Amino acid sequence: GRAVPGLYHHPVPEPDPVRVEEVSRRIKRWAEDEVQLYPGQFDGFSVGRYMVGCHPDAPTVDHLMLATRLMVAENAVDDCYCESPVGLGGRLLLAHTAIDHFHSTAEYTPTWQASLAADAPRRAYDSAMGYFVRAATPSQSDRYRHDMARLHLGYLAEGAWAQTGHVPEVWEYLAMRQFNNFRPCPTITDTVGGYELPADLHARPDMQRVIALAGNATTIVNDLYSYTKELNSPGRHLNLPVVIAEREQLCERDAYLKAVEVHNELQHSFEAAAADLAEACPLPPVLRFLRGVAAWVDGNHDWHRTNTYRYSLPDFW
Amino acid sequence: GRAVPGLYHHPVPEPDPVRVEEVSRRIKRWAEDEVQLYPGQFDGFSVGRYMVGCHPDAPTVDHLMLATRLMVAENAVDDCYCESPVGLGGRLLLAHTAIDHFHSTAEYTPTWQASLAADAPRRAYDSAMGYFVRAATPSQSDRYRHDMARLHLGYLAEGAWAQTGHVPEVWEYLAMRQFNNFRPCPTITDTVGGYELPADLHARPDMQRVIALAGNATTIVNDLYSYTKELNSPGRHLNLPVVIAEREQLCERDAYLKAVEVHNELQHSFEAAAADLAEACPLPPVLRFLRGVAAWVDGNHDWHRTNTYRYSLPDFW
Ligand SMILES: CC(C)=CCC/C(C)=C/CSP(=O)(O)OP(=O)(O)O
Ligand SMILES: CC(C)=CCC/C(C)=C/CSP(=O)(O)OP(=O)(O)O
Ligand SMILES: [Mg+2]
Ligand SMILES: [Mg+2]
Ligand SMILES: [Mg+2]
Ligand SMILES: [Mg+2]
Repeated sequence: GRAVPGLYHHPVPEPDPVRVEEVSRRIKRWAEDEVQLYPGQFDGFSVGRYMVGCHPDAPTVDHLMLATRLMVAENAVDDCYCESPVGLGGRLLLAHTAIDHFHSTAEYTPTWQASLAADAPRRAYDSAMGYFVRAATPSQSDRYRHDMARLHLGYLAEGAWAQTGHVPEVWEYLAMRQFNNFRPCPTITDTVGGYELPADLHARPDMQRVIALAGNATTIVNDLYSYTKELNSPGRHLNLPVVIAEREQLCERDAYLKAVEVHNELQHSFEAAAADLAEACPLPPVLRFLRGVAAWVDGNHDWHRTNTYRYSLPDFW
Repeated sequence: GRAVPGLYHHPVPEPDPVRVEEVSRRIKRWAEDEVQLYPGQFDGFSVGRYMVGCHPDAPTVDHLMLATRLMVAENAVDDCYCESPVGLGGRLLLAHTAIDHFHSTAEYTPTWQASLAADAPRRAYDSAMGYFVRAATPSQSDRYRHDMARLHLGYLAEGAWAQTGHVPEVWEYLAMRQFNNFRPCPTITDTVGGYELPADLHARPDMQRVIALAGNATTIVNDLYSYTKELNSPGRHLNLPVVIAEREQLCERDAYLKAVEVHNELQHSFEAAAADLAEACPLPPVLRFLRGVAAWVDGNHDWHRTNTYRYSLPDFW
C-alpha cells in the first residue's frame, strides 16, 4: 500500500464504491455473456476501481464502461498474443482490423467479418470499439485508432527485441515505451467525460507533447511498480530499471533509483507543459481535457500503489 | 507500355515535362545534399513523373516536393530496413520517431536527436516530415502520422509472415495490404493541393471507407504490375496472385486473372463510395479531396503502366 519512495505523485480520494461495484458487475457480464473473454486473474473489482479512480468526471457508469471494456480488451490482447511470438505482427494487424475495419470485396468481407468472432481478443476489441464508436464523435474514434496503432507498433518493437534478447540503449527503450504505453487510456478522458476536445486542438504540437509526456510518465510508473513481478517473466523482460542497469552497468538498486528520478522529471515536465498550454489556450474543453489527463495519471499511480495482488516493491530503501 | 488487360483504369494526360524536370533536379539535390540518401536505382525523373502525374492540382513545385521527399523517404525505409529482419519492429519504431517525435528528459532527448542523423532512412523521414510539418496544418500532420503508423504495422505483418514462410488466407493478405499500402500518398492530396479537408470531415466513417478502398485498389495495382519482378524476390514474396494461387490451389495464370477482377471490384467500389459521399456532403474541400484521391489513383496506375524499368507483365493473355 506504500508508494515507491521518492516517486512524485498526487493523492486521490477513495473511488466511489457504489460505482466500483456497478462497473464490476457490468464488466463481468460483458466479459462472460457478450465476448466470452475466458473459460480470477480477471477481476471486475480491480478494473472497476481502476477506471472509477481514473475518470472521476464520468457522468455515468455507461461512460465509465466505454473505457473499462477497452482496457479489458487491451489486456486480453497483451495476454493472449504478446506472450515472444515470431508471428506477432500478423496476429496484431488482424486484431487491429477489429479497431480500424477492413474494406474489401463482397467475397472477402464476410470472411474477415467471421474472424472478428474467432478469438477472445478480437471479440473483445470488436465489441468494446463498437460501444465506443456509438458514443464518441468520429474524430474521437479516429484519435483512438491512431493511439491503438501506436500501441501495436510499441508491442512489436518490444517483441522484435525479445526475439534476440536484445537490450536497447536506454533512450531506445524509452522511445519504445512512448508507444507501448497507457496513452490510449487517458486520451479518451473527453469521451468518458461526455464532451469533446476538438480535433484541431488535439492536433496542436504543444498538446501532442503534453499527451506524450503524460503517457510516458505514467507508463514508467508501471515499470517501477511491476519491476519485482517482471523479474519472474520469461527471458529478461525489459523495464526502465533493467535497461539502465544493463546498459549503464549499474547495480539493480542504483538503476531503479535513477528510474524513479527519470519518472519524476517526466511527470514534472508533463505538468509544466500542461500549465503552459492551459495559459496559451484557455478554452474550456482544453482545460477540461488537461485536467482529465492529470486525473487519469494520478488514478493510474493510485491503482498501481494499491494493487498488492499484481505488484510489490523491491527492498531498495 | 501496355496496361494489364482487363484492368479497369482511366487514362491521364502526359505529365508537364517542365514540372517533371524541376522536381527531378530538386529531389536529386535534396537526396545528395540534405539527407545523403545514397553513396541509379534512384532516379529523379521516375519520381518526378510519378508525383506530377499524381498531383495535377499542385499550385507549385514546392507543393509537389512535399509529397516527393516523403515518397523517396518511404522508399528508403522499405529498401534499407524491410529487406526479412527479425529486428524489424525495433528499427521501424525508432524510424517512426522521425515522424512522431520522442518526448523525454533532458538527458535522453539529445541522444534520440542524434539518432535522427544516424542512417539514410531516418535522415530522409526527419527532413521530409520537417518540410511537411512547416507547410501543412497540425491536423494534416497528425493525419499523415496515423497513415504512417498504419503503413509500419502493415510492414510488420508482412515481415512476421515472411519469417516463417507463412502464406495467409487471401482476405488476411488483403487486410495486411490495406495497411502496407500507398495510402499515406493520396491522403496528402489536400496539403499538396494547397487546401485542407477539415479533420472532422476526414474522420467521417464514409470518408474513411472511401480512402481505404482507394488505397486498396491502387495498391493491388502494384501487385499486378510488379508480379513478374517479385517472382525473383527472396523467399516467396507475397502478392494477391501468389496468395490466391497457393491458398485456392489455382495455376498462377487463373489466380492472376482473378486478382485483376478483385482489383476492379475495389476500384468500382471506391468510385461508388466517392460518388455517394460527394452527393451526401457536397462541401467544396470534400469534393476537391475526392477528386484529388481519384487523380492520385489514376496517376499511380499510369506510373506503373509506363515504368518498364521496374515492371513487366506476365504472358497470360
Ligand atoms: C492501453 C493499455 C491498458 C495498456 C497499454 C499497454 C500497457 C501500458 C500495459 C500495462 S504495462 P505492462 O508492463 O505490460 O503490464 P504489467 O504486467 O506490468 O502490469
Ligand atoms: C507510402 C509508399 C510510397 C508506399 C507504401 C508501401 C508501398 C505501397 C510500396 C509500394 S508496393 P511494393 O510491392 O513494396 O514495391 P514494388 O517493388 O513492387 O515496386
Ligand atoms: Mg506489456
Ligand atoms: Mg510492467
Ligand atoms: Mg514493400
Ligand atoms: Mg510490389
